[PDB]
Amino acid sequence: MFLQRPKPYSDESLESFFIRVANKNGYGDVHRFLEATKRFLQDIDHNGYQTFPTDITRINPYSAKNSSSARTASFLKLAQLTFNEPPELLGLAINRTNMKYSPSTSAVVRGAEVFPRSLLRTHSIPCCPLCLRENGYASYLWHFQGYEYCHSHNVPLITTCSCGKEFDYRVSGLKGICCKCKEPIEAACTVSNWLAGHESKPLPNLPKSYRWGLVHWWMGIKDSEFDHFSFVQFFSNWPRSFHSIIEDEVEFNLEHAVVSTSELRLKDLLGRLFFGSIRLPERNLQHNIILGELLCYLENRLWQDKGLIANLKMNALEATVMLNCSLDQIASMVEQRILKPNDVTDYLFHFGDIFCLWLAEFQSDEFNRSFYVSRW
Amino acid sequence: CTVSNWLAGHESKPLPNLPKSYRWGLVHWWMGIKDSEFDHFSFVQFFSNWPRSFHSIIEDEVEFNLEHAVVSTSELRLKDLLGRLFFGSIRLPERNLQHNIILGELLCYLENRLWQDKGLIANLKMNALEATVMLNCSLDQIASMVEQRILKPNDVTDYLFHFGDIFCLWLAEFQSDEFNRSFYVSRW
Amino acid sequence: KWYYKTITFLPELCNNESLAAKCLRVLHGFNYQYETRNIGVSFPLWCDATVGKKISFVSKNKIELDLLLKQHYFVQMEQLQYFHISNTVLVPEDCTYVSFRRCQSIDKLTAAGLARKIRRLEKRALSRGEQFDPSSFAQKEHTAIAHYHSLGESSKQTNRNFRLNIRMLSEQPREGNSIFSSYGLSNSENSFQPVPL
Amino acid sequence: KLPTNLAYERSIDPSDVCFFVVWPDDRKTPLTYNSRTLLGQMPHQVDFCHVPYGASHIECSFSVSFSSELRQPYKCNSSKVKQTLVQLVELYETKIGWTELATRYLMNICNGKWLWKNTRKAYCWNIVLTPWPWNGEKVGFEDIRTNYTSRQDFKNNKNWSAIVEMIKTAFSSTDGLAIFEVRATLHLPTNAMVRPSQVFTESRVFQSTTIDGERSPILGAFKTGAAIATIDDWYPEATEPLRVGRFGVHREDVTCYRHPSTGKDFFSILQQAEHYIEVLSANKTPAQETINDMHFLMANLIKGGMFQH
Repeated sequence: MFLQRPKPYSDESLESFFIRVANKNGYGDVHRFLEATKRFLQDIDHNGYQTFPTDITRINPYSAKNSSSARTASFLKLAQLTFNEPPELLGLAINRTNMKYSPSTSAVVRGAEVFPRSLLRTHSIPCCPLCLRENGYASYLWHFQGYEYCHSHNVPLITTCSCGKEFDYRVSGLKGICCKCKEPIEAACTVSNWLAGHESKPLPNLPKSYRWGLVHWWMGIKDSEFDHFSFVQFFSNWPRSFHSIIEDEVEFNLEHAVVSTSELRLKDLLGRLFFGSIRLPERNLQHNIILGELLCYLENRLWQDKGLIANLKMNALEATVMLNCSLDQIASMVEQRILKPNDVTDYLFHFGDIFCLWLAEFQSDEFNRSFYVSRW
Repeated sequence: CTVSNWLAGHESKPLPNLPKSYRWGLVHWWMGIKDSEFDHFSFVQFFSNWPRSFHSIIEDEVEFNLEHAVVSTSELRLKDLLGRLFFGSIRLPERNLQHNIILGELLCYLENRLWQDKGLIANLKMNALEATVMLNCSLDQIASMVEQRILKPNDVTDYLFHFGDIFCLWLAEFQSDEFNRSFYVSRW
Repeated sequence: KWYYKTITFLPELCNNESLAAKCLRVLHGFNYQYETRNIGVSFPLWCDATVGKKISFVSKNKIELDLLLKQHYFVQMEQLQYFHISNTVLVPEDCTYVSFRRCQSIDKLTAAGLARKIRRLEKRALSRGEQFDPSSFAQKEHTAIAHYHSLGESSKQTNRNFRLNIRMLSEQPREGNSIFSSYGLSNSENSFQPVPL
Repeated sequence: KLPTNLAYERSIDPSDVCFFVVWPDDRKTPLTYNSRTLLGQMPHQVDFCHVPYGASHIECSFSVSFSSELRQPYKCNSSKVKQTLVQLVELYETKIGWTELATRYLMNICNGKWLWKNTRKAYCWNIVLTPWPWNGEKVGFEDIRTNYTSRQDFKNNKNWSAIVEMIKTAFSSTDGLAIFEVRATLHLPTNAMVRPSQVFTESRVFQSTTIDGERSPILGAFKTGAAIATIDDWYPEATEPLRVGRFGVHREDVTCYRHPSTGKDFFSILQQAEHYIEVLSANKTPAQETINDMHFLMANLIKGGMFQH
């Protein structure tokens, strides 16, 4: 099976990639293309050709649960064996990972991008007619939540179909024609320029992983509705809005007190503020500004108000959430007394001892104390 | 003096640069392979004509330890096909593929010749501890890979797996934002 | 009136046939200089499995041996203790004179074998008679094959992959001054030499 | 729920396949193999079976017959469960008809699924059906590699609605029956090998029968019916079909899908049948965990077997 390569893009999905390959070879659809490549895959004695599907809505290597290894071996075989010149096929993979965010949402790698898993769309996806007729492709960005339309022309879509059903770019194809009418179909521009490298907003330049960690962390913790002036309001008043709401939360948790003064629990004070910052996903502190702000707000006020923040009652649980270790490693470090124990769910430590232990021993290559000092 | 402005960051010199958070790991690699002190003349001559005069060394290694293989041409574990230039170049100490091109070029070589010579490089019969050196794993993680059958066997230190499956399974469920295929599509 | 020595295989982690076969491969690497056809391979152990832990090449007159034993193969191999080339000991005359023949009937029992044979059988129907239908050369539908051992080598310039077989007859010590064909066995059939234990 | 006695009898029952060799002199002879007895020095068979030189093609033949034995249990201890089961099958054929299961079995007959690993390295194979009761000439399916690939492609044949309708009458009508004779032509390459079935021994001895003095390999009676029942594609997060057992067993990769922790095995689904006659007496039925469980239950009563404690 010899094929004809399409032009490689950096804003490309995989479904549209197979639609490109099917519609320059001469296939009327992609179902017959997928039948033909499965016949070619059993033609070459591959040990996993049984699970390679016939439908296009779950071609991706995260949809399968049992043969993702055979999935990516099939993608290596289609990359190295069946094109006249191999296009950018392996880089457009859409996978799962080892990595995971905080508190309980796991992560996925698309090229180099690291997204979470829960807010990944599993439903029908809209698109724009101008990037589908003038360009022709269909970007991978259309099924990430918080994105509506394109980079330049900036028109409002027809997202839902115009009778009550739902138009999809992978059901009827990339021809933009529905099956009832037979015709082809400023903070919004800020998120579309945000996703264009045209960064015109006081939220500065940013890498991808910590970007998506913060956006998904806000949309998962705060549980708000959808508006573009809303997320220009959250991120164009730094550092006023987040400092104001954490002062409101610390007044709310210091006014309402169920536990005693000697038994102040950390989670009952900062459960909605302290958890989801550290493993989002990794140990970078350049543009991961939430750890810089939180660690500075903890650093300038250790023993303020007769030692209130440094002396907190801990059940020795969240340490294994945040020290990047396991419980057996905790037991092996306690039995050699590297820190004073003044069981897993029993109270043994305080916040200041774990804080000094992080400042002393468990610093990684970048995640340390001296990369956020001049940011106040 | 070329090593002296290789440790300072003087970015006007013909020796191909790197970030200097890992030049000491490069020094440790050069002292570990040659089993001597950190030479300078052979260091510059080794990196003089990148990538001409080390890929010959890695291929002559994978052919040299196959001309005199102990057991046979099969049933052979992966060391004595890549034992010394493979186990001593991976962790230097962090594996960001933008800096450790020593890892990356041999791994691109062990990406593009898997299914040559009737699948020689594919079925290298190997154990489960290798994943904690290869697949960024622990042993209980591999046990959860085995009994739930994402990773299908054929004892912890016993030879039960193959290289092609454990490193294509790397491109499915263990790829991080550090150890990533996307850097190596414009080099070869 | 000549002698044997034991290249012993002792790494204590090895398969035996797959080292012995490439020892015979580099024996065939020798004797392209010209056809000095004077070597016997002489596997001194032969069980009902496991081609022996030894190999025992023979030479003729003490100097052609070390033209054979410097066969560009152990010089970069014997830096460490893996094999042991025994040092040129005149023979103790208490052994047994056994044979080593490649028999070519293990190789021609397979269905590919009689496929080649029937397609040869009217490749040379050029002594023109009445052609048969090949619908009656049905194979040996029950066969009791004896013991054998197989050595996995390949062709000398082409990429043709056969194997070669070894048996252990015992027969008639005194015969001639012991030439053979090229790589080492005793299926010459002009002088079928026993080469001892 | 689950009395002392409960047992069903199977609806589909196939027979042995027989292999023959056709010559250019326009005849056909049985296919024979050979053992070789491995001796020691001074026992285990090894069987080989290859296509003879100068032949033309292999013809395989068997016969399958669909019946109506699923509509009532062969045994039942109590007159409380049988009422539930007979109206379960009646509401299933009233609401959501017999055409999905019938097409999904007839696809596995018509493409050569019962040629287990015998169509790898093969040029073209052609399947001919002779149905009963029938009026007309035979039902041909030609060159299944490059002419028949999907469910829409079978339906564009002349004789397909009649075949699926006589299977529907067999599964529906009490005291009803359909019988198909199947023979399939394989054009294998020169000296290609043949893979029949193998006897259970705890190497590589074939299953055989005597056809007029010559022994021949068969490829099974129970094996070839485990290839018409590879229709299980309804388990949670499905990708690849299965033999319709009760515990979703995928053979080679040892693990079983549909473990009773997930609740998608036959007994956890069967013990909730009053919920299925609850939902199928309404006016809309969801195709995600209610149609996909009635399909599994009806495919698992056609298999048969005793559902006891």
